[PDB]
Amino acid sequence: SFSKEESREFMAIFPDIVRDLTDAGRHTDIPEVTKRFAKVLQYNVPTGKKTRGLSTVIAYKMLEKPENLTPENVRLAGILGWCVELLQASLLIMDDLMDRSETRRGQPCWYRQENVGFLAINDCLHVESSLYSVLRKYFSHLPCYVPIIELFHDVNFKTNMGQSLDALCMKDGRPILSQFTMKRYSSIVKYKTSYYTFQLPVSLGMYLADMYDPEQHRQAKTILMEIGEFFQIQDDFLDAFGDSQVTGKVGTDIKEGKCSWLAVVALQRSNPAQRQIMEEHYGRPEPESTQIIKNLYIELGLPATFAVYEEESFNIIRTHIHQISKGLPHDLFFKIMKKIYKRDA
Amino acid sequence: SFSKEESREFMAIFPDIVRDLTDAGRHTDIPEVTKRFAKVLQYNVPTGKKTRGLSTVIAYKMLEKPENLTPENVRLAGILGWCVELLQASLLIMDDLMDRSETRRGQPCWYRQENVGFLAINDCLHVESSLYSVLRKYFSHLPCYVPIIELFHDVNFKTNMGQSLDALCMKDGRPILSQFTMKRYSSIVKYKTSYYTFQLPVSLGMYLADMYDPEQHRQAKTILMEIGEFFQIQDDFLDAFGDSQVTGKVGTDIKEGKCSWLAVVALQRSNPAQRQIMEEHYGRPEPESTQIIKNLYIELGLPATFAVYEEESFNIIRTHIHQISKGLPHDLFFKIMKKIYKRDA
Ligand SMILES: O=P(O)(O)C(O)(Cn1ccnc1)P(=O)(O)O
Ligand SMILES: O=P(O)(O)C(O)(Cn1ccnc1)P(=O)(O)O
Ligand SMILES: C=C(C)CCOP(=O)(O)OP(=O)(O)O
Ligand SMILES: C=C(C)CCOP(=O)(O)OP(=O)(O)O
Ligand SMILES: [Mg+2]
Ligand SMILES: [Mg+2]
Ligand SMILES: [Mg+2]
Ligand SMILES: [Mg+2]
Ligand SMILES: [Mg+2]
Ligand SMILES: [Mg+2]
Repeated sequence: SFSKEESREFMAIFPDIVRDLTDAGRHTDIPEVTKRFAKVLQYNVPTGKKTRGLSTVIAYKMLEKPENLTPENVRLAGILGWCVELLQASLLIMDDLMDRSETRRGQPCWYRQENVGFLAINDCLHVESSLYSVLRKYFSHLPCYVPIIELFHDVNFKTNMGQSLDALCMKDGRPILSQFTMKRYSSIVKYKTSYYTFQLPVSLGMYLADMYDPEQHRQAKTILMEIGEFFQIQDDFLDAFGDSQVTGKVGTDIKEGKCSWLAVVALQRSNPAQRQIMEEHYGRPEPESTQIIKNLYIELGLPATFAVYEEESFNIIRTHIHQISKGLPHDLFFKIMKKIYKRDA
Repeated sequence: SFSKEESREFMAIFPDIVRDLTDAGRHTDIPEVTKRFAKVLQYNVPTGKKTRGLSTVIAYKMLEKPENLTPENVRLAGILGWCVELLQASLLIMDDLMDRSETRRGQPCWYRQENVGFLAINDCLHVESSLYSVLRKYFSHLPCYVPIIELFHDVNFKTNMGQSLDALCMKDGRPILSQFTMKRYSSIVKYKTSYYTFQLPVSLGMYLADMYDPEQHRQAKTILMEIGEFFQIQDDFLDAFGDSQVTGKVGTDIKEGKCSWLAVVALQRSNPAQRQIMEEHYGRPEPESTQIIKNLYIELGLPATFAVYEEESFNIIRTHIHQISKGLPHDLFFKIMKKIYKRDA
């Protein structure tokens, strides 16, 4: 899975989605806006790695009865995966505005383009609303239609709650370091990342396979939230220690005063002098201050701590998969974990 | 219609909407965020005129069979009206960021308030998503559920297209005055205002009354698009000439270079010297340029021009209402026009 041919099949759907949203004989009185929206979609939607959309297809293929897999049902699963990518695209447009970011996917953040600015808020809302038009076109005659619409709206609401908890790291221009606990961290990640990134693809595949039992969705959730916590911890590590040419994004968490995994572990490990460095220099726009924090992270050994976590967490999650209900395919969870951890074994 | 008793009935539902979204035994691990969202709702949702929500109820009462007007079905119509008010609240949060506005509904705009700022961007999305949670709680077992959610999806998408066309007034910091025609103006207002403000309340009332005839919906739409353009022309007059203590908002259209009705009519009426004033001073950040344009609008007699237009258009719209058939109650459309004609807020 996550093969070159699966990517080919998935990518082939995107031009049809753009046609559905911008050139299907609708809104023929406002071609200026529809032609612009095609450019919004081209810049912002297909420019990532598509792990969430591809995972929606893989989940469906592993949950559906083999006999029921047809080219037509697999294409439906691919359309659902593009609906997840429309949600991702929307969330990153708004996130980059909120985080004052420079680059995304190796190009300027959308809001930084000429004649965009705060119009990016509208483009964010427009890209998310688009997915419900796609759902109506392709799924309106199936039993899974309403549960899928409701899952997208509920996951959006949850993601908004997580984005708000993430944003509340700062008050009056200074970080609330005494509240930067691992408990707070885990709550932020659950809501701002794990539901939409990991739960949504798998629950979509379950619904398209006519699996409505809330206990099956809950058994999946326990594993998927553990994978999501690693995924966001890795993101946080790379914000400070990654190469922006490889990640496609310039880090901002130290300047923005975020309750990142690095900040939480730094506060756990700091002696009183190091805690005073955090108090003085964390969450400041001055470049000296951001470099002083990075130097503290190096002094505290946080890169080795992250490398240990990447190894240990893989093995803990693999053990937990073994304990999932016999009713769910254990190999779906192993495949997701292997892709996220960039391991074949 | 728009009576004290109808207002009391409608406001009585608001505390239950807040409870539904923030205190219904959900998300009990993140009370910081749920308590803050209760404040977001309190500030941003209920302090406007509530004409859209009240119109949803009036439409339902005038479309349903009298024998079916139970406490419970009238309450459902009020809940649908609050869902339109949630959509409105979401749009205004974003709009005030995009328009760089100072006040809304008599208070500083949400994004300007202490420790809000760019958090207002997530709050806008969160308020929008919340209306679908309310629809799910109350409507999910009723035949109107899918038509209602599909209508909200479609109206959202159309509103985003209008907000985009509205924003394309300026390119590289100068207004595209050669393109400020009445044809452009009518297209902008149809999409950014008329669908969500007038079509949505009346179509919701129809759906709750189990009225699905595509031809009845189309005849209501035709008149409601005329009403929406009239209403937006009034809004544009208030931006330049309203009393901000009565309207609750300080105008920005001249500074933001908007294709307002006043700008379109100023370009139609201007001599060559007056056109050069528009070219030089429209859509500038400098207070002195905006005052030059306001003074041009005064000298052109745009207040009296608006007054004559509003009276002429009220009479044309009422002539068109008299021509409505398809079993639609003329008095619903007359009551909407009576409520807005000659408004100062
Ligand atoms: O660090 P963030 O949460 O802002 C991020 O991971 C985006 N995001 C937003 C919600 N969940 C994740 P990115 O580093 O891509 O800017
Ligand atoms: O003039 P706008 O369109 O920005 C406005 O009417 C808001 N709006 C946004 C879309 N439709 C209407 P407001 O004057 O309330 O700021
Ligand atoms: C939740 C996080 C870490 C946001 C970035 O997600 P990805 O790294 O999957 O981004 P794209 O491939 O879509 O660019
Ligand atoms: C579409 C428009 C003109 C936006 C403002 O609507 P209202 O003037 O109805 O504002 P509130 O009563 O909701 O504050
Ligand atoms: Mg970010
Ligand atoms: Mg962020
Ligand atoms: Mg990050
Ligand atoms: Mg505005
Ligand atoms: Mg506006
Ligand atoms: Mg206005």
